[PDB]
Amino acid sequence: ENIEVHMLNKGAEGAMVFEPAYIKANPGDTVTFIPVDKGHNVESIKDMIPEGAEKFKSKINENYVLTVTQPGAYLVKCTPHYAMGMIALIAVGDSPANLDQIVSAKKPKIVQERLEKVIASAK
Ligand SMILES: [Cu+2]
Repeated sequence: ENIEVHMLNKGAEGAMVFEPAYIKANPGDTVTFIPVDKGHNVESIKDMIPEGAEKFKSKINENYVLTVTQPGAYLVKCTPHYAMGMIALIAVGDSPANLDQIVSAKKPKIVQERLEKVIASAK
């Protein structure tokens, strides 16, 4: 199954966002990131993807198609806008084993704020 995500300068949660910022997927699915506005990309964050998963980084402004294989939670960022809160959480399979670890991990305050919103209301 494919899930489309838009990379925008401004959206419902404020500036620099992925929409949706919570993606539910199964092994084998793809996530397509579309640069609706210029200046964005997607990058996996170190130690915030599951054991066994490969790290990934797209180029700025390219349409990028991610195939997800390993179950667990993945926190991805937009490289230039991580400090401004531009992240998304991909949850592959049920009860992702590493989710609490990702919620507790060191990250910028605005990122933590948006992450907690997406898990609460966006779940
Ligand atoms: Cu960005």
